[PDB]
Amino acid sequence: QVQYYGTGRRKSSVARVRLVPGEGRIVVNNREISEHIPSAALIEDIKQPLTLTETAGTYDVLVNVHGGGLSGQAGAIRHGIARALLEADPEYRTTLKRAGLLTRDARMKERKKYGLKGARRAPQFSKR
Amino acid sequence: AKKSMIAKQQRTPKFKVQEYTRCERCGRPHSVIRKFKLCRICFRELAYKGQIPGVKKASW
Amino acid sequence: KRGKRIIEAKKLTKMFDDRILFQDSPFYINHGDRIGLLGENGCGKTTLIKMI
Amino acid sequence: ARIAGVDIPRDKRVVISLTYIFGIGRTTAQQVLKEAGVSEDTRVRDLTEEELGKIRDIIDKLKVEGDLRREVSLNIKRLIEIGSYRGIRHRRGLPVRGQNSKNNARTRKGPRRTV
Amino acid sequence: ARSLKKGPFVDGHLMTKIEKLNETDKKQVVKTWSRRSTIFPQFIGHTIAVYDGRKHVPVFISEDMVGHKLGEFAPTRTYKGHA
Amino acid sequence: PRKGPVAKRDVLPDPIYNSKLVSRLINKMMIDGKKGKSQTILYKSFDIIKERTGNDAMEVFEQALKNIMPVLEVKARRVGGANYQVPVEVRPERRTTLGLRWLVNYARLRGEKTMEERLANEILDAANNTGAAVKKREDTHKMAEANKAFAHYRW
Amino acid sequence: GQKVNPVGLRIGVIRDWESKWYAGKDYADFLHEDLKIREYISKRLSDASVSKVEIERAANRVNITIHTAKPGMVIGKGGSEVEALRKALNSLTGKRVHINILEIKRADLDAQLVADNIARQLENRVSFRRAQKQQIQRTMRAGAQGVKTMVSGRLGGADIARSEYYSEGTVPLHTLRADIDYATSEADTTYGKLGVKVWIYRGEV
Amino acid sequence: KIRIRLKAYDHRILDQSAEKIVETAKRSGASVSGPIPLPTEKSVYTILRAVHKYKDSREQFEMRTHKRLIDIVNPTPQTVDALMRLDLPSGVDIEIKL
RNA sequence: GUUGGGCACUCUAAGGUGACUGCCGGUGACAAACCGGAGGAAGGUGGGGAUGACGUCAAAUCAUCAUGCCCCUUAUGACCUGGGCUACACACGUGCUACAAUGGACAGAACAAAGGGCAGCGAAACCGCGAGGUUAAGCCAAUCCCACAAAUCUGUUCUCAGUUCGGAUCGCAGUCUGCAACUCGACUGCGUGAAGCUGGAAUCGCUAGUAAUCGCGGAUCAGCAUGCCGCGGUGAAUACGUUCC
RNA sequence: AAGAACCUUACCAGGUCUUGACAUCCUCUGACAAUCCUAGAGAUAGGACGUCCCGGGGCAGAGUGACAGGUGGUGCA
Ligand SMILES: Nc1ncnc2c1ncn2[C@@H]1O[C@H](COP(=O)(O)OP(=O)(O)OP(=O)(O)O)[C@@H](O)[C@H]1O
Ligand SMILES: [Mg+2]
Ligand SMILES: [Zn+2]
Repeated sequence: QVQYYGTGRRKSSVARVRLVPGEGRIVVNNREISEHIPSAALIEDIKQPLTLTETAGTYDVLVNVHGGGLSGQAGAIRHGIARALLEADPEYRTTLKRAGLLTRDARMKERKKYGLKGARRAPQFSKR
Repeated sequence: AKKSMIAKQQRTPKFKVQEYTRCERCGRPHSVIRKFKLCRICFRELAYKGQIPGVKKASW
Repeated sequence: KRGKRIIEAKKLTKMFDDRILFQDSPFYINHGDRIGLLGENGCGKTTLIKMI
Repeated sequence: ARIAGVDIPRDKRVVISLTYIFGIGRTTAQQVLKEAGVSEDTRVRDLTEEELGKIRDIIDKLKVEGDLRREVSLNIKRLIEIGSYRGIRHRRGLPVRGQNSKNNARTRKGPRRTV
Repeated sequence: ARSLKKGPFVDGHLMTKIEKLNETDKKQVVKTWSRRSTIFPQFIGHTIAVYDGRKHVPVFISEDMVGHKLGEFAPTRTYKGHA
Repeated sequence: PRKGPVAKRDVLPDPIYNSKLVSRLINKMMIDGKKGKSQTILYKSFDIIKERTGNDAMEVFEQALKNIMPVLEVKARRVGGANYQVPVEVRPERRTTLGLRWLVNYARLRGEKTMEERLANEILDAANNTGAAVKKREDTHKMAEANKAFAHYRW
Repeated sequence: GQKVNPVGLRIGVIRDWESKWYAGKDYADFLHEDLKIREYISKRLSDASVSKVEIERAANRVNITIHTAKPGMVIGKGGSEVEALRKALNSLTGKRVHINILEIKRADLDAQLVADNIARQLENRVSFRRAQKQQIQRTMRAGAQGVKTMVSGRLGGADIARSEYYSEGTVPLHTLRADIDYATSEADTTYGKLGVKVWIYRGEV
Repeated sequence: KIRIRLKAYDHRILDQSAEKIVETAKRSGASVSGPIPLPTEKSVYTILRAVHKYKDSREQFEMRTHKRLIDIVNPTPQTVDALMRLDLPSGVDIEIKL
């Protein structure tokens, strides 16, 4: 059937989003999102692009998502939805971009650096 | 490493547990890499010369 | 050294027959607190201590 | 709630109260309740004389309290008597399982006496 | 700690010496360096001089010692306290 | 820093009360990045606030913060031999920061067994402004007023 | 303890490995054979101006390509010396060795040749100032964009060692694309070791 | 089918070598499964830079093994020859399973 | 996702595009440049890494290696067993685990990344409370294995105690490696259950996917890490400002 | 020090050796050896069993005095 696809990425997670004519059901890897994503805050953030476009209840979001944690997957599902909406209607582009939903959050785990205990954390220093 | 030490390490010891690794270039007992059978010092020296196939300086 | 909590009161109510001394009075005392009981005579300061 | 000459906490769940007898730990306790078919969750004060009776019989088959203290004391007396290395460490107050003594070892040595 | 399957370990060169002493019902001081050897029942009554790193220390073997290592009764370090 | 002011960071509004202040308090309560724990504590606390008072939890919370947020703080300045506490006005953002921080810290010191209960009681006290956090605000206002003479000094 | 080896920094970026073979299980074995081969060639051709020794492998074959400024002296009369080398390397490796000699057209642009030349001159009690300055002129005539030379140690048998370096033109060590050849050499004198460092910059890539 | 695994330290010769392999099979007529770029292995060695002490001074090197897979579908007898006949430069590991 | 079928999507990795104050406005000398805006994944050296000028400290290393000079040569060289480098009135540096309820215990549902594997990784099955053991599939690996990620979420229990916190010490009995766990190994089971109630003077790290916290892997390595080098998960507070050190 | 139970190991005690554990010479000769049995804590001895691979390309031993050998000192050469 008619469906609109979008790839979203956050941290390590990649989410393949498909918008299909529906009633707002999010199925992530063949589960209700509530089962997959516990956090209410995350689910609210995930729906955000649908709220901004007033498309809640228009589309069923089918997400195949892998990698990263449950907060990174939430980020990646949201990004994939925003990009899928662009395909559905170019008119949405302005509002999404204003809210910053089209930008790929490029924050990634910094590499550990030799002589440091993490990316920045230096070992305890002593003069004497 | 004393020539005697290189000789002892190259001979088969009384027991297999007693076999240990030395850099076979300089005889250093410590920091010998299995892949190269070189100490940390000899590894760097030869890497800089381009004489260790497919080893290059790392950055990421 | 000992532990933080030493006294806690929840919905604490003390009556004498039909006279309510104090009602629904929640309070706490932690270790190292220096608590002054303030109140006129008869307001129940010594009563609370006997309860504690 | 006296068992094997120990007044086990009456207010605590059975599994926990049993562990107050010298020589019974968490697992040991569960077995005793398992063998004696008593619920772990019941409070000790709520135990019937039957259940208490049953627990006490099983616990008599284990080495607890004075029994265990005497057994372990003999072990320490044995090591020192034979003049073992371990014996010397025991009486001298130093680690006996090869722990390093240059730093730490304050459980065995006691509080620091700085000089 | 030695696996039960393996059994207790005792340097044969020391066991051989004790077997000869037992066949003849003799008791000489056997000098050994095998600190690692387990004390077997067969050793009871014997005197084994075990090297502690600089001298052989004669250790009299009693029944209560069986199963311990010879080295266990010949401490290798000297220490008479600080002061 | 020396270069100049740096971009502050936005927070998303809480999913339940659609409030950025609530979200910020959640971050202030969080320990070791465990945001789950802190959200649960706050939501349980707000239930205690509504269940106890009967008023809306948010209204009580906003009323409490109003009583905690300071208007004048003091900044130390070493003037020769003696160090002077200079009274300075508190930026609106800083008012919110101090309020949440003071609330959270003093809530943790209370004597109730669970943080949600603790936090709830603390907010209620601040609603009536009689708790520890309130006292902290009183102290800073006393210091500023006392050292009002030195307001002239500044960087 | 400051400057990374110029060749180390550029290996695989602009510069290639001399050892141009891949191995898996046999990696350790192959690597060390090459070390012995390189050392052997260095000694047997110490006088033949041997700069670079590339080593390839194929099944049991080993394809050695020796780069030298004096190809005549390595090959010998009718390949006598190069055949002798094959036989010596076939006995060491226990493999079928094939040797190719490449002629270095501009001998004074190869950092290794230059470093060895200067080292020989320091062993012949030539002034370290003259040796370096003379070399730097010769190299710059060959068309190098820049050259830096350095000699360190007990210069002229002094008690207190020091380093003296000379340069000409441009030597942009920090420019990763710059094809900067580098080589060291040691001179054994009566007072001990004189270090020689040569940098030659032949342009960008 | 005929499965070819090429490994190398330098992706350039790998691409060049792989090109030779694919064309020789295709001129023989057999269908070629285009060179699959397999995940590159990256081993990293962190070593002490200094000869003595100075533990905080390190240097890091890496070896990147690049891989290619070439399957040959619908093979021909002359193909099998051409595959073995190719001399690919030293430094590329060829593996031919069939 | 198993088979057929496909590579669309993701992913993998080669070659391309992309970011240049390039465009709009102001400011500035009209210059350099600076402030804001659009577009865009990214905006002002986007993030990180590698890259470390002339020199200073007679800094470090003659014990990686090499080397002048000096010294020893039936010994300062060489071989072997055992011991020592692990000592212990005591001071210091760097860490780990904690002192608990934002927790402990138990149970259920999940969600990674990066790396390693041939005398190596070793599944599944069966035995043992457990460490492990028997047998043995697959894999020279995007295939097979290491390999169950853990915090987290969801329930139940505990109810403020030196405890169901904490795990030291010690007793007993075991497993594995190894010729060999006494001095002097790791792990497991049973028992034992220390100090510790957030720490004086003082002092350290960190400006964002950072700190904090949670696990995972690797080098060395028969065996042995709370260390080192990498990986991701969750994920903040704050920067007004240059008076002061 | 990217791994001190033995080994590592440079230190100590004891038991041992002296062109030597390690290398190029010289020469003589021809296999050295491995493998056991006995003794020793082991190094080592004692025996036993065979007894050179292709002029030497070699390989090995025995003697021989050039030498080897030092993780010995000086990083202020
Ligand atoms: N058993 C009782 N029955 C009735 N009234 C009582 C009883 N005990 C006390 N009261 C009254 O109740 C109040 C409690 O007095 P209590 O002594 O407990 O406290 P107080 O007045 O605060 O103390 P203080 O003696 O320190 O002033 C007083 O009015 C006392 O008269
Ligand atoms: Mg009174
Ligand atoms: Zn080396």
